[PDB]
Amino acid sequence: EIVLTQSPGTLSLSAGERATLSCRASQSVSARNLAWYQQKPGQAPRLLLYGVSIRNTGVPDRFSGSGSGTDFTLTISRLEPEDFAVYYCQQYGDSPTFGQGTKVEIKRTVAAPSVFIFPPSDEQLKSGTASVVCLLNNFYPREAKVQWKVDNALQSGNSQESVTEQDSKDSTYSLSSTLTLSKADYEKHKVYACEVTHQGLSSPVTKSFNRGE
Amino acid sequence: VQLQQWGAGLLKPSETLSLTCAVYGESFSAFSWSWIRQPPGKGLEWIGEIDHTGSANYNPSLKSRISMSVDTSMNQFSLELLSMTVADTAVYYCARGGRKVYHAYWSGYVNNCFDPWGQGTLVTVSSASTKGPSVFPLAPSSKSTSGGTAALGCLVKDYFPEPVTVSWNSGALTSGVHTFPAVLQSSGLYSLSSVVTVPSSSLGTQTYICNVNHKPSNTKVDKRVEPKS
Repeated sequence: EIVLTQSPGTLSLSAGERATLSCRASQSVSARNLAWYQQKPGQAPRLLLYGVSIRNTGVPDRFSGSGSGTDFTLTISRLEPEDFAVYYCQQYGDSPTFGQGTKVEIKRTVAAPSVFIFPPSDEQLKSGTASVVCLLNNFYPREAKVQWKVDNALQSGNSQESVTEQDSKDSTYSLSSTLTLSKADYEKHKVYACEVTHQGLSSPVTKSFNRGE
Repeated sequence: VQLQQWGAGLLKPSETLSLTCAVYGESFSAFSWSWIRQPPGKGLEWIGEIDHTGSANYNPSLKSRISMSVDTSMNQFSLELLSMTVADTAVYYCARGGRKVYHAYWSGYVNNCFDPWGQGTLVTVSSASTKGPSVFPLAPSSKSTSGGTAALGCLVKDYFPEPVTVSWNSGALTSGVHTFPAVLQSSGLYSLSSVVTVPSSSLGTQTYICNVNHKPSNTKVDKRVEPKS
């Protein structure tokens, strides 16, 4: 019955800045029956504030809550990299409902990825499939390109990549790309190369290996 | 106060979902207990709650589909969701709610804000059968290196459904660990990789083992990762 709208949808701020999160209700929220939750990747939401302005146990003093009636606000005075998460407001004046959430992202200086390449295991080769993995470690920002070159031949359509969320400590991303080959095709070629293009790199970096060397 | 939950996880379409949450905290009587669900990459949705009395209130939208029950003898409460659809694919959470207060002229929930929560249970609605993962090592080069750091990992291949929990040395090392979100392969089986960056010197001296657990297939795997030499 009570609908909660959160603004903004996405918030991008540098460290040390103050963040203002808005919550708007379709109807008045009785008394001060409002709560804020912080949800980090791969984790259950944690109660941040209840009763509009009451700090939950274990919550840093930089978090503050205010507002009444139709308008509520959550404010983070001095942002930290660990404060990267999604934030939900909840009313419990009536039957419990949630806001759609406001994602808070961290801005930082450009960082170049550290690149590692991994051969498929001998154990996996018995399965008749070869997986070659390329790791891109701790780079900002996100836009990155990975090239698979097998014996000087560019590979398309046989790879997939996966990116982590912003790191809790350093606000950086990490990426994994897996090149999938059959055992048969994998044994045919010698040189497997991973080529990374990124903003932090002045020139593309290439990591490679020779099969059976 | 601790909350453990266990559930079917994988369900064919139109079947009922049954999840159970166990409260080890004590004070079972004190508070109402709620179920809350979150479909992947979306918002939280409150399903319903119940008291050891067994009185319960449900979300009006999900009405006629929700049952909740209480086992006071074992300090447990359960959720029943009828006729599951791919629409209902989500992570279902145990949570401690507000108190259920009985007064002279009014009966209600007060302070219905959720804390603490359970780790959650990812429920997948599909006709496809379950399958355990294969765990392969991502070996370090063993090269001289010009850099202190080295990277090693595990490749968890071909499993269904989500999720997989990966740890390193039983949680002894957590620093510099990255477990990537699973990718949906063409085969229709999930795959993921978990890596950790360590000092190059520790490669020879320190043992590295990733601990892969796949609950739906009850597979627990420990794989030693050492340089290829």
